[PDB]
Amino acid sequence: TQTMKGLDIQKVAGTWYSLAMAASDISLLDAQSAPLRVYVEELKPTPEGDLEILLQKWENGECAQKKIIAEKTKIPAVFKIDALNENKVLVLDTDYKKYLLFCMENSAEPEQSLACQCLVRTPEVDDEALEKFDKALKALPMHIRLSFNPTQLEEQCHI
Repeated sequence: TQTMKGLDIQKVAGTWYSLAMAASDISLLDAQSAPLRVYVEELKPTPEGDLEILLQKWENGECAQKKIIAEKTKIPAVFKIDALNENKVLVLDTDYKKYLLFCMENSAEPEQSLACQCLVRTPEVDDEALEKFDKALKALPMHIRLSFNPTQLEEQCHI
């Protein structure tokens, strides 16, 4: 468990770039159409305190815009993106203004499906953020890690 203490979810509002992403299984992130290959654009939290995510996911030969609600929980750094409320999104760490680390995990067999990202505010490769991402990662059963250059970060689906 790495989790962000004293997370003001309101301060994560706005634009983010999926600088890097890692997952427990290669097949979760290997191809463009892989199921956890998602690209965050914006985080819109509701006054309720729930969290709306605009993302892109490569879909029917097309980068597709998607909108998703992660529902809040008693834990402020932990949300539930609705399936059977099966998938938890945990915010591991953020400074609000440069980086944010999160992971998503399957409830049923956790290590079987776990993906995490290093989000940044700008399309620049932040060495500190990626350092922080790689040390949050040391402790986890990761088998695929991807990262993106500034050009790719300004393109839909990091293409």
